[PDB]
Amino acid sequence: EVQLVETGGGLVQPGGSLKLSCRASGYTFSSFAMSWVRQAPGKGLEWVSLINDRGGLTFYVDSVKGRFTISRDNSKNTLSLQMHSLRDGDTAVYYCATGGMSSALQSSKYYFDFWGQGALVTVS
Amino acid sequence: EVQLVETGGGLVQPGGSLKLSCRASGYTFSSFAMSWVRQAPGKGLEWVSLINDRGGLTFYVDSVKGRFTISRDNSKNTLSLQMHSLRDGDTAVYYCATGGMSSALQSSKYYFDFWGQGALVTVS
Amino acid sequence: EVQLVETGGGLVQPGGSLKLSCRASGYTFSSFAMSWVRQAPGKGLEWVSLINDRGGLTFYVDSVKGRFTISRDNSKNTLSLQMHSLRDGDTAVYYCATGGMSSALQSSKYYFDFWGQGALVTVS
Amino acid sequence: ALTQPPSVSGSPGQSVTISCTGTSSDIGSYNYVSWYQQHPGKAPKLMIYDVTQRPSGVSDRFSGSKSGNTASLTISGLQADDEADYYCSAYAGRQTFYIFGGGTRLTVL
Amino acid sequence: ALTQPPSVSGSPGQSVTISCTGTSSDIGSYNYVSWYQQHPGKAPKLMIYDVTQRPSGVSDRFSGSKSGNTASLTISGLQADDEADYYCSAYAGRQTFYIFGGGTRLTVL
Amino acid sequence: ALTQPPSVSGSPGQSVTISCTGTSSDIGSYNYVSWYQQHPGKAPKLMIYDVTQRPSGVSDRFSGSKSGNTASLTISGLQADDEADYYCSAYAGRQTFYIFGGGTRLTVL
Amino acid sequence: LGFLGAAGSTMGAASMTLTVQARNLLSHWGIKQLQARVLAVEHYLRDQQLLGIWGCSGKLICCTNVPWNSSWSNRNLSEIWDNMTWLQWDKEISNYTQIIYGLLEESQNQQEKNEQDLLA
Amino acid sequence: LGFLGAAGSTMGAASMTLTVQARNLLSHWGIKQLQARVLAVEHYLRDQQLLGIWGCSGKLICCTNVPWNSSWSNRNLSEIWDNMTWLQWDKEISNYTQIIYGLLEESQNQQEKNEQDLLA
Amino acid sequence: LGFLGAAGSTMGAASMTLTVQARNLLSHWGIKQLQARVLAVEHYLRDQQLLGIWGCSGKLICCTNVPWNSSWSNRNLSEIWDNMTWLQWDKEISNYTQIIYGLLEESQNQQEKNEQDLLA
Ligand SMILES: *[C@@H]1O[C@H](CO[C@@H]2O[C@@H](C)[C@@H](O)[C@@H](O)[C@@H]2O)[C@@H](O)[C@H](O)[C@H]1NC(C)=O
Ligand SMILES: *[C@@H]1O[C@H](CO[C@@H]2O[C@@H](C)[C@@H](O)[C@@H](O)[C@@H]2O)[C@@H](O)[C@H](O)[C@H]1NC(C)=O
Ligand SMILES: *[C@@H]1O[C@H](CO[C@@H]2O[C@@H](C)[C@@H](O)[C@@H](O)[C@@H]2O)[C@@H](O)[C@H](O)[C@H]1NC(C)=O
Ligand SMILES: *[C@@H]1O[C@H](CO[C@@H]2O[C@@H](C)[C@@H](O)[C@@H](O)[C@@H]2O)[C@@H](O)[C@H](O)[C@H]1NC(C)=O
Ligand SMILES: *[C@@H]1O[C@H](CO[C@@H]2O[C@@H](C)[C@@H](O)[C@@H](O)[C@@H]2O)[C@@H](O)[C@H](O)[C@H]1NC(C)=O
Ligand SMILES: *[C@@H]1O[C@H](CO[C@@H]2O[C@@H](C)[C@@H](O)[C@@H](O)[C@@H]2O)[C@@H](O)[C@H](O)[C@H]1NC(C)=O
Ligand SMILES: *[C@@H]1O[C@H](CO)[C@@H](O)[C@H](O)[C@H]1NC(C)=O
Ligand SMILES: *[C@@H]1O[C@H](CO)[C@@H](O)[C@H](O)[C@H]1NC(C)=O
Ligand SMILES: *[C@@H]1O[C@H](CO)[C@@H](O)[C@H](O)[C@H]1NC(C)=O
Ligand SMILES: *[C@@H]1O[C@H](CO)[C@@H](O)[C@H](O)[C@H]1NC(C)=O
Ligand SMILES: *[C@@H]1O[C@H](CO)[C@@H](O)[C@H](O)[C@H]1NC(C)=O
Ligand SMILES: *[C@@H]1O[C@H](CO)[C@@H](O)[C@H](O)[C@H]1NC(C)=O
Ligand SMILES: *[C@@H]1O[C@H](CO)[C@@H](O)[C@H](O)[C@H]1NC(C)=O
Ligand SMILES: *[C@@H]1O[C@H](CO)[C@@H](O)[C@H](O)[C@H]1NC(C)=O
Ligand SMILES: *[C@@H]1O[C@H](CO)[C@@H](O)[C@H](O)[C@H]1NC(C)=O
Repeated sequence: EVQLVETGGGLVQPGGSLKLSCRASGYTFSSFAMSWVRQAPGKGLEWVSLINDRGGLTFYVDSVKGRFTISRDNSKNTLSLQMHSLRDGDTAVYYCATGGMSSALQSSKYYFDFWGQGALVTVS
Repeated sequence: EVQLVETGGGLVQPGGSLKLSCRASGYTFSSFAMSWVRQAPGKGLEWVSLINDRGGLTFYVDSVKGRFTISRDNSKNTLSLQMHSLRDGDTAVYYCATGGMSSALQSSKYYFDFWGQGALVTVS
Repeated sequence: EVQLVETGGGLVQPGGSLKLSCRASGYTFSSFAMSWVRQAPGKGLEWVSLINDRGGLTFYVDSVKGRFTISRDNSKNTLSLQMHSLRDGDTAVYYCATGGMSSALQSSKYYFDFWGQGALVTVS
Repeated sequence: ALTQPPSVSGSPGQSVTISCTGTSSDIGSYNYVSWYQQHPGKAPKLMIYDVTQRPSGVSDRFSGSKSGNTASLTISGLQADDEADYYCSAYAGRQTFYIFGGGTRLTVL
Repeated sequence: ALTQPPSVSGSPGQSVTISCTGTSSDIGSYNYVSWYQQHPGKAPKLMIYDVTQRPSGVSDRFSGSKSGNTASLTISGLQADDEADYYCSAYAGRQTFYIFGGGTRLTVL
Repeated sequence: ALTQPPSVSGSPGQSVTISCTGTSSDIGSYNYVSWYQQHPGKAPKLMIYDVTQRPSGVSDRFSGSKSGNTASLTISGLQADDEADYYCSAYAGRQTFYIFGGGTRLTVL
Repeated sequence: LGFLGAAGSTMGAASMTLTVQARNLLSHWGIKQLQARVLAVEHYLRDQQLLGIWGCSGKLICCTNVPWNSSWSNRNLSEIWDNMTWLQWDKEISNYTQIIYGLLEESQNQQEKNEQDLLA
Repeated sequence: LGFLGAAGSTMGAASMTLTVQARNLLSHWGIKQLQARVLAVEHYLRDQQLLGIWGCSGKLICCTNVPWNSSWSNRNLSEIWDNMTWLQWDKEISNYTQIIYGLLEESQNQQEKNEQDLLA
Repeated sequence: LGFLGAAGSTMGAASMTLTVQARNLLSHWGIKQLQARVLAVEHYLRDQQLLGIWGCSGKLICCTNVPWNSSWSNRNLSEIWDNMTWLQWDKEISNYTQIIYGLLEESQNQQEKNEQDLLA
């Protein structure tokens, strides 16, 4: 069984910063690209960021492009997101998900296979 | 005498598709770039698309860029245009014209030397 | 002592042209990048253009990008600016300044070290 | 980004269809449309991917399809436990990687 | 895109000038301005190209010129048969290849 | 482009601070903030560069600093002769090379 | 981690050691030794010329505009990159390398002409 | 369609066979044969070095920033590409190739320095 | 202005004569002369191969993504480019060139894989 567990933060003031992290188990971490998907309390899902299985390539939605950093540690099976300047509009559940990309020598993805349960980030 | 004869379609419903074709004679077809120029019933001329003499390079006006395909067959002396999603705004006479580009080892063009008489495309 | 002396023009009609020039002394002219900085009669400073110490690379503010040319003569220690189409909005004091860029094998600049006194260009 | 209807419904045993209409440089350009099932309070589950495929672990009552710029999810032998917010998403190029529709609150009557 | 006047006119034997004013990243950047003659009901004919050249097959009564961002067509020994819609066009770069003005309905009095 | 206050003031011997607030793809991205002193009627003089450095030829009463997207100029042993319009500027990338704030008319009381 | 150490590994693993092998391609009695050295240089240059012809000069991994024909091999990516070592792969498609090389040359010839006419 | 088959054709036709000729540049008794082989390699490498110096490494058709002087040849494009074969052209401008080669080198030297300072 | 004329000049001056030196790298009794010629070619090709491995094929000045360690040299740009000739510089960092070369290779290997996955 594949498990993704978010162990990130909670309440932060506007203009501050908050770091999320996600621990992975049950699969080879290093074989998959990962992403963060956000859900505002009253909304649907929004893609926020994507990182390569080797950690070299990162992509962002324009609304967080100059503010968020997505990273990876393949020795510790950890995915992370460092958020800065935290707007009120960034309040959401942030889900750790596996998928969104492949490495050219692999069959493609372009969908999300596994999901964590999500950290709730509140900006007040 | 150079002749370009459009043998395309007529009336099509909005959101449908229509293909135009133009038969060429009287010159070496393969030596010239070709284009389509459009004229709405009450308007002047508008450039729509351009294709290379070898058929490898195509250019479009932004308003049709994701909807029209310009092609070429140098064995059959045929120029063609495949139009999709046909907006009401696409009603016009479509003229087959020779010119608009050269191949670097040739003197330049940047004008249209020969014109066909035009197919009338109606979107209702 | 480093001196930059503007010997440019004055009053010009809208839509005309005016050339500025600046003579440099007291330093190796060819070792420094140079720029033009503009000051409208009631405003602060605005960067207009930048040229490389070898004269090969030029940069412009968008508002003059298709209208002004910045040049250089390293034999005559002369910086120049050719302005065309001169809008009323181009009335300003134009200062000759040393700085704004370096050549990769040099310590960086990104500031302006020396200033001339400025030519007043009036568009009426 | 993508448009899908609210409140699709039907009785147990009846099929339902949840549509998803996008644009040309989206659904119309790439065959990478996926569907997710979110029960309130839970993370979304993948149901469909690459327009028509389903992952191991889900039933064959869920089937995807598309035409033009519209994709859809068909649920056949509808069960009470299918109540969920269903979402579509699609790959939309290397500039705007993923887009989603709003959720469809499927109600079983 | 390009501006040229409507209703240029004159009597037989009088010259007329049809102007065409564009922009800097257009007429002001490239010497590729051409003129076409369209009689109502017919496809356009090339009259002038590369600002000043004329193709074989047309008369020397038609002469092009330009200055700054403005191009023009001069017709000298005006004839009744010159009535037509005259159009200017220009190459305007590799992003927006060709642009045209509206037609000038030249009337011979 | 950059925001700095008008009319910063204080009496001789008192320090003053002139702030400069920019954006993230500006002050927040590059440590290339400079300050210039312009007495009315004269060309600007460089006082500070690279946020904290001063050129030979100026006093040590002038000291720069920054945090986040805000840069500032501190003047310590304020003198009557410090009256001037002080300007901040910053390198803001290879597309929009330099930007400036408005001037701060420092008044010594 | 040395020369040909990856020979028994999977294609997707062995592809990470390309510089290990590339660097080991270059360095009357005594004449046959000169013939061997001259020949080694000529062999090297022919492979480099061929990469240049295909538009792959200066790189160890080169993507092209030539599609794969499944008549050449109908195996998927997991079969090829996560099994079949390079020695196994080479045997399987040996019959098709001249067809593929010809198609790489034809493609580059169209690319260079389309790029000169866009710079015109 | 073989080596030098296009020698009698027009420059604009012959320019489409560049890979045909490029591939035929590479491959005490027996010593003079080694000298011939070593020399062929040295010749090849000098032409390749020269293309690299001019910024044309890895390609058969290379556009530059060097303008044509009509003092070198005042013929137009139809005279040059639709007549004068390459053998004829080579004779006509033989007197100018060293001037042109020098100007290609000078241009590349300015280009590489302008590009390093834009990456700074 | 000839070969090695800039040897006594500053690094920032000598860097403008790179084509002068590059062009002087290429061109039983008589056998030792063939050995010298074959060896000169092999040396040349190894340096060219190495530039290709680092992603510098075809150029005389190549910028990389390898940062400078001040443990290698802690001199600033005015000390290095406006003094220390290239002969002096070569002596000072001779102990570190293998570390630097290894780091240039490792970087290029990551760059080529990141670029193939962005073309996918
Ligand atoms: C793919 O190949 C198909 C069959 O080609 C033939 O079989 C292969 C194994 C080779 O021996 C080849 O020389 C033979 O012609 C083609 O029919 C098909 O069109 C090819 N696909 C392409 C090129 O689009
Ligand atoms: C990749 O292929 C795997 C093996 O497929 C089977 O065995 C090979 C040797 C052929 O005979 C083939 O026709 C057989 O179906 C599959 O198990 C695997 O699911 C495939 N992966 C994907 C993404 O399609
Ligand atoms: C073009 O050449 C003109 C004449 O140059 C001279 O004649 C040619 C045939 C060569 O023999 C050359 O060495 C001679 O100097 C120049 O006057 C003219 O400036 C050149 N055009 C350029 C370089 O802009
Ligand atoms: C290209 O040149 C053709 C030939 O021009 C004439 O003959 C050559 C050999 C020279 O002596 C030249 O001075 C002569 O005028 C022209 O017929 C043809 O029109 C020209 N093409 C273009 C586009 O200008
Ligand atoms: C920079 O180098 C530091 C010391 O590295 C050691 O000393 C140098 C001179 C070499 O002999 C090297 O082999 C030794 O390991 C490192 O501690 C430091 O992390 C290096 N900086 C990097 C790579 O970020
Ligand atoms: C560049 O370095 C110059 C010399 O610095 C001094 O001498 C060298 C040999 C070392 O011992 C160093 O630690 C000494 O401080 C400075 O004079 C010059 O200002 C420096 N330039 C810049 C821009 O920092
Ligand atoms: C040889 O195969 C084993 C699995 O049986 C694998 O763990 C090992 O890494 C392989 N050796 C090489 C060089 O790849
Ligand atoms: C070998 O091939 C199969 C597909 O045929 C694939 O599932 C597997 O990843 C490959 N490698 C291994 C680890 O057996
Ligand atoms: C390759 O060619 C041989 C004949 O030379 C043939 O027997 C074999 O089936 C072919 N197929 C392969 C191994 O791809
Ligand atoms: C030789 O000239 C004739 C015309 O006289 C032409 O048709 C033929 O193609 C030419 N031969 C070659 C190799 O170009
Ligand atoms: C030869 O040159 C003339 C121009 O001088 C040109 O018109 C013709 O195209 C060229 N080739 C032929 C086919 O004669
Ligand atoms: C080329 O040089 C020779 C002298 O070497 C001269 O006679 C001839 O006129 C020159 N012109 C040509 C053929 O370009
Ligand atoms: C040698 O040093 C002097 C300064 O003493 C300098 O002017 C000259 O250019 C230098 N020579 C070379 C080849 O750089
Ligand atoms: C030599 O080094 C110093 C810095 O140490 C620098 O100021 C100078 O420009 C360099 N060259 C000269 C001209 O002495
Ligand atoms: C270089 O290495 C030698 C020992 O081989 C050592 O003595 C010297 O201090 C080192 N440092 C230099 C010159 O960079």
